[PDB]
Amino acid sequence: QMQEAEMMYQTGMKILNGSNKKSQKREAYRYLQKAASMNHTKALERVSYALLFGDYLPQNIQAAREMFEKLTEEGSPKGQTALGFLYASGLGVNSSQAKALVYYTFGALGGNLIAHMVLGYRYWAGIGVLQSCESALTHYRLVANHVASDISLTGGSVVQRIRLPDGMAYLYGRGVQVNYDLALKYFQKAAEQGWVDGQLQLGSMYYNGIGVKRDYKQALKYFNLASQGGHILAFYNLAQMHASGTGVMRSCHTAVELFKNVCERGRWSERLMTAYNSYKDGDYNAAVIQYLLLAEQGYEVAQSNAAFILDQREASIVGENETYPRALLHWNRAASQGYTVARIKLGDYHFYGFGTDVDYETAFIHYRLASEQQHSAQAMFNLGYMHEKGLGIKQDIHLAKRFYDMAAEASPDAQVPVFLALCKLGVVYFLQYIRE
Amino acid sequence: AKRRQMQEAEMMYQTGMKILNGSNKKSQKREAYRYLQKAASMNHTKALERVSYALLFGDYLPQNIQAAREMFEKLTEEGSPKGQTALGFLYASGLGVNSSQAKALVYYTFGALGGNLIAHMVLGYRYWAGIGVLQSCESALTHYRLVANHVASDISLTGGSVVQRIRLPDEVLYGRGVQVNYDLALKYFQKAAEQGWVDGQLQLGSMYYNGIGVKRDYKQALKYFNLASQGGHILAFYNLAQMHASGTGVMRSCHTAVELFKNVCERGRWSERLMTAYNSYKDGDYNAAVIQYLLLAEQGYEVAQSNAAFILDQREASIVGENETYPRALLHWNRAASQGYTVARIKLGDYHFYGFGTDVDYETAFIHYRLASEQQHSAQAMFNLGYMHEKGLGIKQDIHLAKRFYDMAAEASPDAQVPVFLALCKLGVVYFLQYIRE
Amino acid sequence: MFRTAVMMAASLALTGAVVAHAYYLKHQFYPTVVYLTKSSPSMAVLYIQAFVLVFLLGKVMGKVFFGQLRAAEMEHLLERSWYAVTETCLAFTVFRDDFSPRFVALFTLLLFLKCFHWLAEDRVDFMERSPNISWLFHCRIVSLMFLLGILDFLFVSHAYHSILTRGASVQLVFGFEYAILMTMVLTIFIKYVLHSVDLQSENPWDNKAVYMLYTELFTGFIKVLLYMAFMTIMIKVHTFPLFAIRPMYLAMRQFKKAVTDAIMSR
Amino acid sequence: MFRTAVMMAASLALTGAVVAHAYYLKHQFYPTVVYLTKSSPSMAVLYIQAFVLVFLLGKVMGKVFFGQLRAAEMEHLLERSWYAVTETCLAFTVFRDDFSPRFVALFTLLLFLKCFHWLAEDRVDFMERSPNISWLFHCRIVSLMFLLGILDFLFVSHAYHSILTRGASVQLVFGFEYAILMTMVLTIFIKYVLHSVDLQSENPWDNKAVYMLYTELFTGFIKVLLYMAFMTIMIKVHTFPLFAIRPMYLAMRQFKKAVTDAIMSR
Amino acid sequence: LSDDIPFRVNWPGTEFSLPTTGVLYKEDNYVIMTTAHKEKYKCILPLVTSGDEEEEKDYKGPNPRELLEPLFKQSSCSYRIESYWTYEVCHGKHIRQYHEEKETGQKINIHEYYLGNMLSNEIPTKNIEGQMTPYYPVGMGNGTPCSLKQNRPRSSTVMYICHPESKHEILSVAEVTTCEYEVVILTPLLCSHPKYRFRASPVNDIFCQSLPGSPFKPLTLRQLEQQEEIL
Amino acid sequence: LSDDIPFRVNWPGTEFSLPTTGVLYKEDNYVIMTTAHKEKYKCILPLVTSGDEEEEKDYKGPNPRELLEPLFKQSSCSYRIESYWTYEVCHGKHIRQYHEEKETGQKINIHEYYLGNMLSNEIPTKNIEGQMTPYYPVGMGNGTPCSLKQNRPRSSTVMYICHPESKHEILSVAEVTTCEYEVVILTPLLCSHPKYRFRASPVNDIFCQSLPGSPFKPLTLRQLEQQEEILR
Ligand SMILES: *[C@@H]1O[C@H](CO)[C@@H](O[C@@H]2O[C@H](CO)[C@@H](O[C@H]3O[C@H](CO[C@H]4O[C@H](CO[C@H]5O[C@H](CO)[C@@H](O)[C@H](O)[C@@H]5O)[C@@H](O)[C@H](O[C@H]5O[C@H](CO)[C@@H](O)[C@H](O)[C@@H]5O)[C@@H]4O)[C@@H](O[C@H]4O[C@H](CO)[C@@H](O)[C@H](O)[C@@H]4O)[C@H](O)[C@@H]3O)[C@H](O)[C@H]2NC(C)=O)[C@H](O)[C@H]1NC(C)=O
Ligand SMILES: *[C@@H]1O[C@H](CO)[C@@H](O)[C@H](O)[C@H]1NC(C)=O
Ligand SMILES: *[C@@H]1O[C@H](CO)[C@@H](O)[C@H](O)[C@H]1NC(C)=O
Ligand SMILES: *[C@@H]1O[C@H](CO)[C@@H](O)[C@H](O)[C@H]1NC(C)=O
Ligand SMILES: *[C@@H]1O[C@H](CO)[C@@H](O)[C@H](O)[C@H]1NC(C)=O
Ligand SMILES: *[C@@H]1O[C@H](CO)[C@@H](O)[C@H](O)[C@H]1NC(C)=O
Ligand SMILES: *[C@@H]1O[C@H](CO)[C@@H](O)[C@H](O)[C@H]1NC(C)=O
Repeated sequence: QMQEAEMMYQTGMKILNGSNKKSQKREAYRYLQKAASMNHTKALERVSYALLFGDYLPQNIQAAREMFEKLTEEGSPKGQTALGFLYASGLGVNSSQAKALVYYTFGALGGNLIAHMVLGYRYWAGIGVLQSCESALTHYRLVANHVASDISLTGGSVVQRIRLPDGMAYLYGRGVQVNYDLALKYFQKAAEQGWVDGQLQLGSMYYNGIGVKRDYKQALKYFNLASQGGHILAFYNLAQMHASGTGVMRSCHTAVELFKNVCERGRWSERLMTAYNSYKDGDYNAAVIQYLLLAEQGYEVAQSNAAFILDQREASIVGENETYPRALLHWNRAASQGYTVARIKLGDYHFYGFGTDVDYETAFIHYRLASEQQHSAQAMFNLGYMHEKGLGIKQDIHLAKRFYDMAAEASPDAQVPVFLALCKLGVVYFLQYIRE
Repeated sequence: AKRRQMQEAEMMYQTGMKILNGSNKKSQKREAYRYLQKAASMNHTKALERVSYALLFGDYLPQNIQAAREMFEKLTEEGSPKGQTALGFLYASGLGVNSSQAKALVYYTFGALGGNLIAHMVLGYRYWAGIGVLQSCESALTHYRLVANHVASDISLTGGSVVQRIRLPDEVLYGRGVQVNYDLALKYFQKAAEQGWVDGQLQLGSMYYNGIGVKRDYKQALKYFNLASQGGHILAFYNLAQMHASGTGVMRSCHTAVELFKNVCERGRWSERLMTAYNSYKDGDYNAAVIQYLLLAEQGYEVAQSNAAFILDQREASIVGENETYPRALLHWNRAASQGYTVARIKLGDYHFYGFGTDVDYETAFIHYRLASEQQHSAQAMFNLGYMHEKGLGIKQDIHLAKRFYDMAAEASPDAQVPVFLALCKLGVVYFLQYIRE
Repeated sequence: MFRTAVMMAASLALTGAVVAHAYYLKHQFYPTVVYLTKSSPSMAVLYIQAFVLVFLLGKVMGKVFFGQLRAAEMEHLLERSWYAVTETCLAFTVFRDDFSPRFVALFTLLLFLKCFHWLAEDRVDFMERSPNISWLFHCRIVSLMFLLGILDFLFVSHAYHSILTRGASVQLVFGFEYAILMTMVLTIFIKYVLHSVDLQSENPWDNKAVYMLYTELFTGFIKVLLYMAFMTIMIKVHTFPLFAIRPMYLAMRQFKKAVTDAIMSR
Repeated sequence: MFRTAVMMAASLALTGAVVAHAYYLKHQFYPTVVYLTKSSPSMAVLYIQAFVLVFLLGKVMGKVFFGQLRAAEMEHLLERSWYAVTETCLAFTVFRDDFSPRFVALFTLLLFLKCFHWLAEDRVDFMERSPNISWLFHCRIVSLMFLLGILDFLFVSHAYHSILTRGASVQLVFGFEYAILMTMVLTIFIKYVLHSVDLQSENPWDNKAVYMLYTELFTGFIKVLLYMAFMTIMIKVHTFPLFAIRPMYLAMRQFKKAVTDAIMSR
Repeated sequence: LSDDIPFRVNWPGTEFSLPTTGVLYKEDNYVIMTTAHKEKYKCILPLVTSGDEEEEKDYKGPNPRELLEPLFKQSSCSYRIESYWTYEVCHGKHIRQYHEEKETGQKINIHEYYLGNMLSNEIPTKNIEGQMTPYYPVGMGNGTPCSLKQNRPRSSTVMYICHPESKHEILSVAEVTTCEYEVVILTPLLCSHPKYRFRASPVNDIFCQSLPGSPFKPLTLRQLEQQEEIL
Repeated sequence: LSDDIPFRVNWPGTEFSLPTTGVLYKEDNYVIMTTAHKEKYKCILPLVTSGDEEEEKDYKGPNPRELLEPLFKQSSCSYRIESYWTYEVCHGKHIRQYHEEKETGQKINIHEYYLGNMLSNEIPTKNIEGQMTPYYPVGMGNGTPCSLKQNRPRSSTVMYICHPESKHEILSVAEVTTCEYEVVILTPLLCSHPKYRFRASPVNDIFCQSLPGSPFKPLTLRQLEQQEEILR
């Protein structure tokens, strides 16, 4: 009876690889689920990694968990990873980080790579384990080697990072990546001037002959493929010198983020686009789930996008009383990776008491760490407001006025609000002087 | 008063160093080097070596070998690491100084001990290809790793500006997907540009003269992609050689370790003197286009050992004497033969065939044409092998193996059809006439 | 006009909705305003509330300082504003100073003073032929003349200090217009004095015509000196002005109408 | 023929200069012949030389197998040549066969042969009105009728199995002109046989000559209908030739010279 | 959801008894486990609280005053480079800030200001980087007068935080009001006293038991362990 | 002059007596050498002769057939793959030349040619790859007939040159005439024999004496020796 199980799965594998249509994908997924009726493991994991995620099947978290139990009973390597993610992010089941850690480590022992990614990042930014060099480095190496081998052959598919609210650490070496960047930008300047047919004068553009600019932009996309590919080989090789002994000395803290900038690009980060696409046609239950895997995995784009989705309380899995703490968690994770807007959003979350109690001191220090390091005029003006009303710390004026002043020169678009603020500040000052 | 002379020397040298780094003009370079000469008058060492590597190489000064050696002896007595290197090069190539390989070896070893890098590369190759010393993994591995580390620590920062290996006797496991996407993008750009509105013969008349606006930044994009890709490629080669040398992943291997450290070092930054010697070959100054190639040949380039053997071949270099010009070209042909160049083995066979330099020896040239034939499948080696087979040059005469060699010369290249045609016609004509006479 | 009060109510309602539209999307004070700064449907609306607001401000001040328009100076203001509004629009693009919504409010002061300066010229020629003028008319004009003098004096003091510390910029040409704006307020001051001494005595004065002709020759000479200096300072630095030639011809005509008239008279 | 030897000796000294120029750079045998092959100027003189050699070869051929020209066919030799030599280059500039020293000959031998089939038929129309022809004339032109007939046919057999054992290529067109050169000897086949009975009989034959022209008109139509079935194969594969329409055009002209002539006689 | 509580999995064999001190290990919380190579396992997790302060903090050492006394005598101080000003911190003498005004060619103007001179059962704990961490405060004043306090000499408090990789450098600079500042100094010696040590959470240990018939620890990360030891 | 003569640098120190055996040392061909660290050295050079063959060639071992009879009796022989053919030489039994033709599905045709069957004070020397090396041949004939020489059986010679790390392989195959062949053998055994050993040129040693006030080993070379031994 096992013979008919794999044969039906072969039809779905042929239809999925041979056709990218929505109805063809749905039929192939139905055939895969029919093969998964009699516990066919390969199709069971293939229907699992779409049924819980969405955008291929209707979402059923409880059925996914109840069959993840048998999938981890057998010892499937991608059965441990996703159920550990389920226990970690609190998805339809009581959260516990230790169980999530053991399931993640056994998935990493199954030869999976998303588990290795998640273990390298959770070792790197101290989440659920001590911050450590060695095991974060070897977990990121075991993924970056595979990602390098894949991009050396297949060409390294380019994926656009879109944000939804849109040592040697200066550049991690120089040279080859820089030259790739100027090659990219000069090809970018080459294609844009070529479309220009404003000097046509009955010719040149050939009367809506689109057949030039189409393969212009496809040549541009293919050049982008080649340039990001060579960029990633460059980063991987500089990282492989920086890791072991050569060229530069032994340097952990400027190797694991160069490895991580290779592992992030990879092939796993195609779920960014199919999460962004799921966001653009309603279906808020499907983007907050595909972003949570890429958030626990270690992306800074997805940790922000998942926090932004959780911020506006459209995520239907989580309770409405527990939406903000998870949003606070993902904002805090995005803050440690150097994202600016995450720090101010953490400041506002402490400011209005979003999820936590209202406490102005942590809000002030969050606004400051956004201020002196990333030079964000928004945190400058917000901590000046924090000064001028005397919350948290003592009340005075001239600290606010200089903060509004460097809020003014820090960004060009900050001209208006610093003016209306120092206007009301001077009005208050003159009224107090008159009262004096 | 001697300290004041030293004070004025560095004051003179700094102006020349600033002028050289700030201007690329030939007149500016000559004025800066005249400042360097006046600095060298009071025996300023940084100026001594900076003018010593132009009085001998003939690139920014009128070339004068004897003054260069006369100050190279002072630079070595003082103990410079850039004076023992080029004095070793002089004692190796017999350049204005009587030749001896042992003095060259001791000078090169002390120039390596001084921390120079050209002497490190030279000793690495001469231990690699077994010239002057014993062939070994270890010494070549050390003296190539000590240069590969430096050139990667230079290219990981500065990017390692490109240079193209141009050949005088010709013109005159990582990276598949990037390459295929790059030529695919190129061919899509080119078909899009040739689609246009006839980008060549337009409506024309007196021409619109609106401006092409596409060529220079396209060449800039290609050039920076070339520089970026060669950077990444020798990054990958360094890592592959390290992992083959230390033992991680793949065990210690000697051979592909040194063959990658060698390619890493060769693609380095002293390959701008390839261009300096080629550009000194145009404008008709061979006396300085063979000295900037003799050094790059001692370092171990196969482009330089062939260009400097082609330059020594046609009797143009006027420094080396007329009675020592062919052995000094036979040596570099022999060195460029063992590095896998087709033309070098053929020209070595030609040298042993015509008795250039060495005595005439047909049987010895036979082996050279044979090795040019079977190793690399070069058509002219098959054809010349057939010619030696045809009239018994060095071996017994035979017709049928000569015919075999001519047909696989015909199959070997799409270029060789005509001369093998008139050879097989002449072979059949001589055979038919001889059978008629019998 | 009730329709003037209608479009002004519709103006504040338009800016009232965009900010509320901006406040709904971005909830905090700082990011709700920068959206108004950058995004094109938001920012193009907000200044033409400010344009009609400064029109209403200029009107409500004009009723306080002038009892009623004579329906003869309304047309004189109409063309004189229409030329100057093009001269100010051309100066903003030639200097390549870009769109910054903090300098747009600066030349809107310049045209508001220049419009009210022309109102003083069209009120002092009527006062020459005014046989029944109350003390309120004299007081409301000598208050306008004094107030315009200090504000012109305060703005050049900001300008010539800015030209020494910062350097050659758009502030230089604005203080030169303000220096020219001092020239036309000096003419009325003499004309008011020569006509105040005319009304207090019940007899015509023959020396008043000579004093008015000599002073117009004086202010005519200082008007053409300020024009020929602005040409020379603008060819050396920056680029070609290609502006302020329209009132240069009027200043040249005023020099011709004063010097050659006095040559024929004397 | 002093001018003829002048053209040959000057050209030989021209090819004698090029092979001496190439020898001076590359002193050895094999690089000399290689360098003459690649360089565009050295190839054109050898192109020019080979056209001269075949020009002398054609005249020597025209000397031996043709005793004397009747001074009315050389223009008929001229126009059909530049039909054929334009035919071959148009097919070559269509098929993207490129300039190679192995097929440029084959078009020229195609131009060579096609002229003598024209020189065959003009000699046999003069034979139709020749009252004094010796046996040496008759017995020697039949050898030329037969010998270049088979040499074309065996080269066609060399070609049509080359195209069959490789695939669709430029050799497809080659046999197709060889096919109409194959009918070209079968054109003078029937014409000699019908001439053979006219000379031996001292009386005109009415229906015999009418049936002779009827048979030759028949196969001449069938030969072109195979040739139109040749060309029409090449729309589906490769590309529109834009050539061989000129002897498409005469081909149906020969049919209309056959169908209407038979209808009038019937 | 309490990110900064660690965990570590270990493989102590077949026979093991749950510890009583520290954390409590229960029995219902066990999980049946297997890898890809058919090895059955049972992992038990403790309750993740790590609460209270029952670490038996006994310190017979003296007050935190004498540990910094060698920094007074040595007078070897570091500096700090900021955007415009340059905050020079010396311990036991005074704090100084200045900004060099380099005139073109001959002279250097100096703008030298003066922060100040120096001629309880619940320990104070401050917030740096969002985490709660104890500190020892000191107080001094009598600096240069500031006109915005109407000729009042300034005062500032100098902060002590331990870091094993610190060399008496300045982490950040802050001020709470006009002409009253706060300077944060990272000194490496004072954390050896337990109460001033950095508050690191104790590692909560999860142990995975090996059911017999399987190795004590999964066969996969054996070679993975051999894989890092050769790189 | 050439690239054959090898040199090796030596650092014995201060005291050194010039050896009177082998190469010759003369006291004018000296160079005074200063490094970067102001250490003074005295480097002596050897005379470049490397002449004669007075290596005391006395061998009491067996005949060369003794080192080859076990290679004949082992009956385990080597192969070689060519572009078209496959030359199988078997030492002591025969040499086989053939090519397999793989017909599509059922037939496998073999084109077999037979190269033969076995039913002096100066050693002759063959120039391989431009180096002179002394060999031991095996004369052999009676192969299959060759139609080129009216059905004359093929003849061949088997060529023996040692190589210390060998597996009885074939370096190259040559055909001097038609249907007369030449094959070579790289074996690790037969240059226990006195004369068929690779003629390594003697290493002319270069010594660098250390003058007083300077160490016997230069400082930069001293730490270069520990780095690669650790990196080994
Ligand atoms: C990439 O690899 C491909 C392999 O898959 C290469 O493929 C080529 O494939 C063609 C197939 O058409 C091969 O062509 C010919 O191959 C066979 C065998 O011919 C070879 O062997 C001949 C043997 O003759 C000598 O044998 C003894 C050797 O010891 C001598 O002692 C003896 O005296 C005799 O001289 C050999 O002679 C021949 O070389 C040339 O020699 C003759 C005579 O001088 C010349 O006239 C020829 O020009 C010939 O080229 C070949 O090396 C052959 O089939 C034989 O057997 C069938 C059996 O029915 C007979 O019917 C047939 O008549 C003939 O006797 C065919 O003639 C065939 O055309 C070619 O050899 C392959 N090439 C290689 C290198 O293997 C492909 O070329 C490769 N691409 C590259 C390298 O770029
Ligand atoms: C395996 O498939 C059968 C189908 O009949 C099902 O009954 C059974 O429950 C499946 N196994 C598990 C562990 O669920
Ligand atoms: C999760 O655990 C808590 C407490 O252990 C319990 O109250 C809750 O019901 C559990 N939920 C599930 C889905 O097991
Ligand atoms: C969320 O959980 C707690 C439990 O009482 C509480 O804050 C609240 O009742 C819950 N939320 C809602 C919407 O009931
Ligand atoms: C070194 O400088 C002195 C000072 O003039 C000079 O005499 C001497 O010649 C110089 N050395 C050499 C080798 O020229
Ligand atoms: C160099 O060698 C030649 C060759 O005999 C000799 O004449 C000359 O004296 C040598 N020069 C030196 C400095 O040894
Ligand atoms: C090279 O050798 C020849 C041979 O005698 C001799 O003339 C001289 O040594 C050299 N030739 C020249 C031209 O000097």
